[PDB]
Amino acid sequence: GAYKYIQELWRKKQSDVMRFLLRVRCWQYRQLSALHRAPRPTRPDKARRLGYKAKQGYVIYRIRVRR
Amino acid sequence: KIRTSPTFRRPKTLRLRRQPKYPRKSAPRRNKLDHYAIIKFPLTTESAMKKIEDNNTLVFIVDVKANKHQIKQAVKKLYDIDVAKVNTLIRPDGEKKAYVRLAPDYDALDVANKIGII
Amino acid sequence: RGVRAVRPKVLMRLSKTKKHVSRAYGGSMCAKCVRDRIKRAFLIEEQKIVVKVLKAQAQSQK
Amino acid sequence: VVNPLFEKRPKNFGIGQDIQPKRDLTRFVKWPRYIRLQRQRAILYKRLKVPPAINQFTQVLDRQTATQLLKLAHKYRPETKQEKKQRLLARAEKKAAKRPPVLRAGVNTVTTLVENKKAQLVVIAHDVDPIELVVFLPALCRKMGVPYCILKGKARLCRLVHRKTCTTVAFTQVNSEDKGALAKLVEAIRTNYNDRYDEIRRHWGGNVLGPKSVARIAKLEKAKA
Amino acid sequence: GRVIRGQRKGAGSVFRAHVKHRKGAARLRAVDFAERHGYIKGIVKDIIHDPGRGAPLAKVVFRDPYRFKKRTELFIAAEGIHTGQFVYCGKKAQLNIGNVLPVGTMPEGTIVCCLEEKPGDRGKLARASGNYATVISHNPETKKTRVKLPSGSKKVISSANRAVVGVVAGGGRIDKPILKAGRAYHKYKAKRNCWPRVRGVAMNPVEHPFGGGNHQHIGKPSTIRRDAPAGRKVGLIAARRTGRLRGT
RNA sequence: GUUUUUUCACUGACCCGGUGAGGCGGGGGGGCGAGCCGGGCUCUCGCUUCUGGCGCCAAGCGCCCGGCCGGCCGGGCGCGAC
Repeated sequence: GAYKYIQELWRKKQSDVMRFLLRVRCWQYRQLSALHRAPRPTRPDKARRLGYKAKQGYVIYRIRVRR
Repeated sequence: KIRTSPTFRRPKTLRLRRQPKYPRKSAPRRNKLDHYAIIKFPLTTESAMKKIEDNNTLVFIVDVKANKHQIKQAVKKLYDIDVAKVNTLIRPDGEKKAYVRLAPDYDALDVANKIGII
Repeated sequence: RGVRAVRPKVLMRLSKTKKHVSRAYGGSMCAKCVRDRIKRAFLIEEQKIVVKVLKAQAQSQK
Repeated sequence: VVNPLFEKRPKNFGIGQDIQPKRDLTRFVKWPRYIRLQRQRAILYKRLKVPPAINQFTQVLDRQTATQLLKLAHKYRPETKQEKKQRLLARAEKKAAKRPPVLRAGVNTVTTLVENKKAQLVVIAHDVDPIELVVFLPALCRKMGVPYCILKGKARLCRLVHRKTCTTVAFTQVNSEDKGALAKLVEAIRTNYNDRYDEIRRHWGGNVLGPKSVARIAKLEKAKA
Repeated sequence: GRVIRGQRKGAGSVFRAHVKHRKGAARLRAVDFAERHGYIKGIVKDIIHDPGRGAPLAKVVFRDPYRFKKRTELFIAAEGIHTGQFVYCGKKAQLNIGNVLPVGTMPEGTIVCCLEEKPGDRGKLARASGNYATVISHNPETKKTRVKLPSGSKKVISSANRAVVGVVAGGGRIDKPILKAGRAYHKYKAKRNCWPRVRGVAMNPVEHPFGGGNHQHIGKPSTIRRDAPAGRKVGLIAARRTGRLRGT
């Protein structure tokens, strides 16, 4: 399954592949409001683990916290 | 389509009306301020019997949430008469008093006898 | 001149002729500054033609 | 015949002569914060050095071969909800009184049968939003000797299946008649993705400066020589 | 224990500026196409008095290049501007007084005022009464200009920025003695609550670091550390030298 | 090569300023001087400065299109405004 490949790719955050995506999305996330609704999980994989079954009534909000 | 304005403005999107599957409340709440509940009682005061026999009016105590319009259409329907004008004050007691000046084609003293005051 | 000196919400009641004088810029501008601007409108618009005709007759010798 | 009152009255749109005409300002509109965002997101893919794992998705199977594959995939589409009931009806008529070869949809079904090696041809989409779903798959099909191509439109690829979008589409089985045409996709694709993959791993994307910044560079180099 | 008056100043409330009868923001005109390529003509409607400002302003009315409307501007009036004078603003406008054009397109030793410190900020420097900035020298490569500010400190300025030609009007008002405390009361009543200046040595030792004592003295050195905290930072703030100024 | 480092400058985060985000950057074609013999290049320009008027909602020119009876009674699109 693809999820195990996404799981172990998401552990290589220091890689050129993920350092591009964790930076270019982090730009996109600053331009949005501090609390807004995401249309889907950013990580389809990680949301599977924590209980997000992709059916109607399940919601995902992308909120930022000042560091 | 060409951009004349350097402003972006939200387009006039379509909005539909309320087409509800059920009315929220079942029935309309009836008018509890009737023609009857809007005129409490007339004043049989010496000052008011003067006003009936001198100025050709009737002096009523009215519900505090009544207009001069609501009194006129109450006095017209309750006493088969017509009203020239209405003048309303709220008393120090808190109740509203209406100086209901009748149209001069009616004797207020002959209709004060009809409502049944002596 | 020719306009009623009255509190400005009364002007609804006043007839049209009480609020202006019968002229170009009537009840808006004075007669003096109109007829000096009939001159200023003219002598500028003439001076445009004076440099318009000179423009081609300063070009045409080259 | 020419009515002589009709005068040609041209307007002088010089600086401080006449009013400016209501001309086109499509590129001077203060856009909404979402329209502004999605454009200067597309700039960061062309400014910032895109890694060859992410860049390789830009290398797409062209118009001349895309229509050849979509019409071949049109033969083997998985059926719709309306046709499903009509076959399941036939099981009940035999009850009271084999599956054809199809496409495989989604990253999870496809990737299982690339190591298992049932995939004869895999079709990647180029614009899958969380890209990591597919990033590994161009290499995963390479090592398992599976022909992979990349299409433009995850929606038009997701229109082969009867859904909105689909990430990946894999060919497992095809009929003997359309077997020939399936091999002639692979004959063109494997030479253009799998066999030149050592070059795809080297091909970084972006790092192309602004057209009015490359214009700056192309005016200084004209000056010094 | 008490906060010093200076700290109460920043808090606001009673030391906020009196901008009731202050007449508009005394800005420049905004940079558009006819500031940056050629010029646009405008008339001075009326020279006007702005309370809290020594220099008079000018309601300058420019016809709009895009809409049929007509625009009105409040300029820090150059000395010698009059009503019904044509003020020009752009790259190709002539080098006469009360006539804004970029600092790039004027010679060295040019007297300007309402000078922009950055291109587009719409007129910040040298815009108090009787003040002028001299255009010292140009740098066509890098596109920058040295400009001597009214203090007498040359700033390198980006040459794409604008300044109306001439000294600011109301020039030489600080020549006249404020004869009486009444004239000072009335001056600062148009500005903010700053006037009746109680010296720190007169104050008690809880309100101000110079206060207290049986005699009325400072006691500690009046010259203070730049790094000092608020409440303490009082007297001669980071005095390089001090006392009676001998030399230049 | 790899890494460190120093100075020049890059933009793309980040910051600033202005605007009703109204003409930015390159190219092309019409003025202007300079240069070999009608042709061509490295450049320059882009219309408003004697006056305390006036200007917007297009003239012009093309282009298509619907009756009564090639002729009259009305609409659209392109430039003008690359």
